[PDB]
Amino acid sequence: MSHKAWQNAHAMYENDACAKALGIDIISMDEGFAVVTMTVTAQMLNGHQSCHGGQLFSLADTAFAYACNSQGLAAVASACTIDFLRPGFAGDTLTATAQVRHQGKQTGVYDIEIVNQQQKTVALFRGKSHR
Amino acid sequence: MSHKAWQNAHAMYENDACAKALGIDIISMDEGFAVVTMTVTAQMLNGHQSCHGGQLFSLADTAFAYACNSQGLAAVASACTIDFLRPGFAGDTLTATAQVRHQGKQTGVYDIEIVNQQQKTVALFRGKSHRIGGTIT
Repeated sequence: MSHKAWQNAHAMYENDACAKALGIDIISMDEGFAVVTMTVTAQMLNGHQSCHGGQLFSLADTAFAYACNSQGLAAVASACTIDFLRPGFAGDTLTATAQVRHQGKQTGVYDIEIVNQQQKTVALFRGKSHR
Repeated sequence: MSHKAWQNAHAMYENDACAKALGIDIISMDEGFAVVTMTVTAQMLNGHQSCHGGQLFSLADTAFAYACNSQGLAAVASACTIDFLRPGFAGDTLTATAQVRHQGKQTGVYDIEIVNQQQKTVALFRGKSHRIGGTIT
């Protein structure tokens, strides 16, 4: 009980640390879902002056971790599929919404959508979770 | 075609801040083929002394970028799937190999596999590329 509670607190802590390092802020969060935001900076732009896939993945991963933690269900991604629809340019404010779609005994499935300030879809993620 | 692939790779590496920042090195190039290497550092570990997904994704995406641009035609990722198989511990040396599976005039499919120093598969990646305008930057 207190051990489980301690583990949830620890999971939250590590998640907040990654968010801070990435400049991510929680906008909304409840049971099974989290909405976080991040502003693309010149530092995270690739050769094409757009946010590199690695940053986008990190943003999505952070929103997924928050969605797991909202219910004390710490998990790691075992697989993930990503569709890039529009580039994330410098200055853009990206909002990532993660939502649980299925929660089994040991695994689960989470959906994550990233949109820009114009409310247009930047990328769609669907990941399988472990534990 | 290997020499052309290398020329393009050298041109892209010169302006690849993300790759250098991550300590990614290019060790092999050919038409639709790239091998990249990176050492897992403590600066990229999670709460389990294991490498972060974002860093592994970046390594696979780097091999993918170089392989799908080795032909001299600027291309970008429109989609991709990743499977994490084993953790990446500090000090581990990760090698990412990208092979072309298909390459049309516009679209392409490349398979990437990340292996550690013990020859164990860490992750499997598959991405679809889309060419843009002209020559690489």
